[PDB]
Amino acid sequence: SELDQLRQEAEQLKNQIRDARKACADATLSQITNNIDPVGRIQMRTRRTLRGHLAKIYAMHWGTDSRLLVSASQDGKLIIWDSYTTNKVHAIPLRSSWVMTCAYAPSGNYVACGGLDNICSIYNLKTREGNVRVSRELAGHTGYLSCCRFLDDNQIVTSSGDTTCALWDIETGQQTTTFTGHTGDVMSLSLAPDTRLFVSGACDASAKLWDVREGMCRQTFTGHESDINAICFFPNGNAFATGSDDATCRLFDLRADQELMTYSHDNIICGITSVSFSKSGRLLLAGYDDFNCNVWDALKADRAGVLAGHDNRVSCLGVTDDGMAVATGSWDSFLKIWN
Amino acid sequence: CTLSAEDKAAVERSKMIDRNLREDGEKAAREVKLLLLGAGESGKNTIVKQMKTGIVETHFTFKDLHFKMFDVGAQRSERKKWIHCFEGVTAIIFCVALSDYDLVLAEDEEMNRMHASMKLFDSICNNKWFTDTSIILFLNKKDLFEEKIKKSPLTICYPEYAGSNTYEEAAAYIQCQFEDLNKRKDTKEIYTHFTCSTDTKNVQFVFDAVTDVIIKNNLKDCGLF
Amino acid sequence: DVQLVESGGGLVQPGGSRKLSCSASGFAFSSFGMHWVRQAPEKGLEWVAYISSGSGTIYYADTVKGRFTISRDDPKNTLFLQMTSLRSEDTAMYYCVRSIYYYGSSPFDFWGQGTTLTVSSGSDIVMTQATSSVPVTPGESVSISCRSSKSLLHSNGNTYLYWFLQRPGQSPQLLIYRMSNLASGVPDRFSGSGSGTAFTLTISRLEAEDVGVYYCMQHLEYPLTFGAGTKLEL
Amino acid sequence: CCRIEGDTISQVMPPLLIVAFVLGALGNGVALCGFCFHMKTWKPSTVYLFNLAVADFLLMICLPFRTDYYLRRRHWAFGDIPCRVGLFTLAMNRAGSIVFLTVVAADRYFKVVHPHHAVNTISTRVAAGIVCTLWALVILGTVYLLLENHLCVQETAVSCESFIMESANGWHDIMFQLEFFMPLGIILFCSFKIVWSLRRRQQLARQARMKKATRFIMVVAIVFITCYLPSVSARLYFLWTVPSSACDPSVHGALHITLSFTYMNSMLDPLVYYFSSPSFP
Amino acid sequence: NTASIAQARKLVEQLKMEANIDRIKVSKAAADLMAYCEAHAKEDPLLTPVPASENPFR
Repeated sequence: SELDQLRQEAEQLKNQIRDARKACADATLSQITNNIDPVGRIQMRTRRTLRGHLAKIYAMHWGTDSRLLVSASQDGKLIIWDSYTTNKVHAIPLRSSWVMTCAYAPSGNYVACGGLDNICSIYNLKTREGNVRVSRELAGHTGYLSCCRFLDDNQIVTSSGDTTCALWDIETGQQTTTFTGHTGDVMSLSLAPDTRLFVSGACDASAKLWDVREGMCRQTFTGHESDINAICFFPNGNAFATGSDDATCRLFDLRADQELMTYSHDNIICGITSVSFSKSGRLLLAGYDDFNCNVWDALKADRAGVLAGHDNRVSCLGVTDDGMAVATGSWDSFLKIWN
Repeated sequence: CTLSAEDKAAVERSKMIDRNLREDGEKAAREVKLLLLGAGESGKNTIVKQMKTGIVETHFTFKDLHFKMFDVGAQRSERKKWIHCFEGVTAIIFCVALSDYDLVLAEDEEMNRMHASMKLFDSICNNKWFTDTSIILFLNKKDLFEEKIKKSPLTICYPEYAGSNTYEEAAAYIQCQFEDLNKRKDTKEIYTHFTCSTDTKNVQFVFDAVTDVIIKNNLKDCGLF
Repeated sequence: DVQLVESGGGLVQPGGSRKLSCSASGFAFSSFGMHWVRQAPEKGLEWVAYISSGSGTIYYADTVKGRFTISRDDPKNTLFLQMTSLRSEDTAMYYCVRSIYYYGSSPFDFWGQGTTLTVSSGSDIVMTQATSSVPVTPGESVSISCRSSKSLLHSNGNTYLYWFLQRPGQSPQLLIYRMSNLASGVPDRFSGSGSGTAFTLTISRLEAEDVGVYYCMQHLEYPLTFGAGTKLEL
Repeated sequence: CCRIEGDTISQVMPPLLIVAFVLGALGNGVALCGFCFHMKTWKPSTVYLFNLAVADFLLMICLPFRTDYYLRRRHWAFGDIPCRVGLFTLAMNRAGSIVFLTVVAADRYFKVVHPHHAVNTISTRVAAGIVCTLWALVILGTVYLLLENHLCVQETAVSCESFIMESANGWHDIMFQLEFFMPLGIILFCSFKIVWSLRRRQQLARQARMKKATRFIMVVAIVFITCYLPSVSARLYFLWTVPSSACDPSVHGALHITLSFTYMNSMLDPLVYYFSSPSFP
Repeated sequence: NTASIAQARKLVEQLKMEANIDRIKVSKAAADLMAYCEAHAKEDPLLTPVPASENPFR
């Protein structure tokens, strides 16, 4: 039987990978980091409260100008916020109200969203007509589209619930690159700062590092015990952190190809919806199901602070590109800005 | 106050956007959200044409009441990752064929379509997001089941069934077996209706169940539930 | 395409009443605030009236306030300027101007072709252009300077300075909308700069396509005041 | 102007008023704190319940002065204008309590018997307009008490009283009878329709929660009747026998006792409207 | 059921390329992340709060 021989070879390869990871690990991040000063207590106050959504807010994204926001809720409305003045720049009515992701273009020209309609809809913000119209609708996913991220005005990577990540060409609307290999539904997505690689967290308790220009998985990261719902690169692009339903955040390194540190507490038992990093990467912000965001010392696994003030589950997180503020969205139809 | 002309005009635009958002929310608050569920293509389509590829939107108005019925068919993924989106629906319309008690699902060996429907109903009814959400269970294809129960007994489906091979007793037994999967009888209600291929009063049953759910909701507001 | 067509102009006896219409097509007329800007035969842009989106805010120039009436009907995309008691100084070519206001918006971006109406026979921000007409060689850089009595820099960091170019026999178009921001469809050879009350507009590699009268307008506070107009010749 | 020396009255009015004041003050203060603070979104039903609690609390406010009046063997030592203000606030908060019980009952009637009505979808701003208009009508109908002199001097004993005044205070008697009987009819019809419709629904009535809801729908009407019927009945008995019952000690004492039951109703309102709801935080 | 052989070959090829990856020591990666955190610590407004004059959300 060739199938049993190939299963034995796959088991041998997995054991070789595990042995190479074990032999390459000598001193953990705790053992080197325990000799530096902690960050103390990180206290943040709600500076703005963005009201106007009427259903559970499922996603958000910050602008690269660190002032403009976009948020998605089950109203069927994509509201673009001026976070400095608490002003609604745009309100985009959606064809499908079951939106679970939204992205904002780095140029600021476009907004994507997607959800249970299996379609990433690109919206042209800066039109000659003065309204926000659909640029195009990207179809081809057979499952719910769980995350989308703009590379530029013409390239976008969309995570989806068909156990498949996909890279699209917005000029043609065609499936440029298909990323396959995940067993469970892919729930999160995060682009590298140079947009050369990206990581995806799925429901197979695994994270995979893909290359955009070759379209095939480089490394696979395991260690979680439940469905990964959040993922985010470290700011230099050489590491990333995940968040799953087992109330643990794990930090993984691309070069070491290992898990470095678990950010978990005994008093936290609920799942993690959103994971975001600060500008320096020293603080890891994670949104949980117990209605608040916990700031973690990303180098020391210490609870640096708690961002409490949401009446329902914190579903989405976002730190501005200048690191000035963190914005938490939640199921109680509110967005809050913190400093 | 300490605002420019463009700042004041942007604030005015934001207030107009807030006004349109409030009107849209008030329009959507009077609509009835229904989640349509069932094990495969069993009776969803006949029910849909009786009132009227990701999620399917079905819009119909009955007695000056607009209904939003969502079909999550062909969403072949983990249900728990998107079933919390329908936490605030008015009721769940669960469609079950009565004639597939002896048919096989053909996806798994020795798998019954009826038992797959029981397992899906057990997962949906006792879900954490549907603790207080009522279920309008529809038992599809009663005439086909009635004419085929003479040829094939129900004991091949339920080994512990010892009643007569009649339509009424076995149909009541199937309804009781589906209602026994509700472990939250103190906080939710299951409405069961038997529907034929061409049955006209299906909408009225949905309207009555939705009206009971709406009465249960209004009473909370009055602080009397 | 975005188009604004004016109508209703003509010869009017003094003290008469005429109504101007501005039919809008090719854009969402309801979401745009709308301005009336007239230009006398002496070649000077003058702001007249403004109506916001939803008709919630209406402003008038001090010379037409209580005597002109601006209104819009969003169902049919028409802007109205009901004028009563017309005197000889109202003889001007009235432009219907399109302007939207949000963060990063470009107001005064589209101007209509204008309708010509003929009448027979203190605290404002003064906008100053030192040069009224200068000759320029094509292919060479030119600078148009503008000054303001009040500082146009606001507390929010925006300097509300607008640059308009009006070619001969054409409606004015927007080039720079907040003292540095290049407009849509205008070449990158137009650049604006300045600080406080001193302003400049640089046109590197000038062509015959740039020949016209250049106006500086402030949008810090109503009424909106234009410059005298710097004309480029040769 | 009479001299009805009371001793049985001053032994039982101070205790009833003290208990009513303390219990109603705590209950309505806690209910108002819950309505104002710990609820994030208001609905028209919450607006009506809140205004009912406001009327009950405003009635609790001026009980201590009535109690101090009663301990001093019915001697009012506060002046004319304060007597007008006290009588006006007692009457206005009684009328407001009755009007908002009626509005709560009519709300529940439209919430249960016509669930799909446009009345149920009104904004909370329209609810605020309605409750402000009802407060305006109540204030207009009760404002007379501010225009008269209610102090009667009797051998240097001042008594600030309204019902015991004479054979008829004017329309006051008509307004006192109707302000119970019209809301009585409205509440009875609404409650009976609500219970009837709820019991008609076979599947909904099976729950213990629906049984408790129906029980409290009945209990609120029971409390309203048992607290507002004694005073109305005593007033009718006094009016019907006005020549024989003029300055009658037994009738006067019975009437003074039976007006305390309206304050008891305002005291019990938080127990049956706020502390009884499983959904009010 | 012969189509599973191609899936198994693809899986073992992915595992074979994933095994042949040069890995630096976890101490070196930990020191790199620590150095990146220390180099940008002053320019982190969330970690090191800026004064209210420099805070756009004041």
